Amino acid sequence: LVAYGIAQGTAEKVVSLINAGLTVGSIISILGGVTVGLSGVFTAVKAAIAKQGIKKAIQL
Repeated sequence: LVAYGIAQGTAEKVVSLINAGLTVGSIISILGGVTVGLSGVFTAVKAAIAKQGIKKAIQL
């Protein structure tokens, strides 16, 4: 997220929502804006967690 472009502060917060298992659709819903774009990388990040750990997702 951070390395991609997503703010570091908001990243940690967003990651918490990912643990819910909800789809990217639920993510943008909370953003409340034209955030349509990161969804292309958010999907890949999900697998990253199980591949390593939520912590790693942050740097992403």
